[PDB]
Amino acid sequence: HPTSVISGYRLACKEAVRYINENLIVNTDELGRDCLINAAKTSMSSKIIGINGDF
Amino acid sequence: GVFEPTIVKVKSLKFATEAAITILRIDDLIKLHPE
Amino acid sequence: EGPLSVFGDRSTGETIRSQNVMAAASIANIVKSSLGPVGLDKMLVDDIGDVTITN
Amino acid sequence: GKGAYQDRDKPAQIRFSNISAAKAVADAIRTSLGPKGMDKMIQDGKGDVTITNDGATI
Repeated sequence: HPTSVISGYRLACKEAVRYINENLIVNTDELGRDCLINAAKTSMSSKIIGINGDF
Repeated sequence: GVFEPTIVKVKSLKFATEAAITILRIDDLIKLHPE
Repeated sequence: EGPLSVFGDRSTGETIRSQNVMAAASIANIVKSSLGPVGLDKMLVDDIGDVTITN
Repeated sequence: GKGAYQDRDKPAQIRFSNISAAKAVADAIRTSLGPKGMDKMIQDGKGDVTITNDGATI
């Protein structure tokens, strides 16, 4: 019965978000510039300016 | 050096589940002809 | 039809659940080839010939 | 008893047509009843889409 399935999905979503607060990386623990630069580079890949990331 | 903000994974999981639930709760459809 | 004169088409049971899944599935298949650093791009040409390139 | 012949059948037919038509509506929304009932999608002629379980809205 789908109402059983729906309740199963909601429990999975709620537990997953609670678990994802264990894979956390603190920004200030990393270098301030390095973490921002790498995050920008990663979100810039798969685009027209991929290899031009550092610039 | 591969990083993503947490608010991307966190919000994507919540939004996807809600859209999956609402579609899952439909068993029949009624379409009315144009006037 | 017989009963329920509504002037429209109605579907029930497995007919509408399978049809809904295919309609949702087809949307994913359009953009499945635009994910990841090895992804590619697309054009979207309207009727008046205006071109647009994006992933 | 012995007489009172009913020569008009139209009243007997219209009543049975009303029984069938009214019963059909009750069988239509019978599914949406209960803690484990489901919803419906109504697509208007304009294009509006509603997803509902309310019985008055359907």
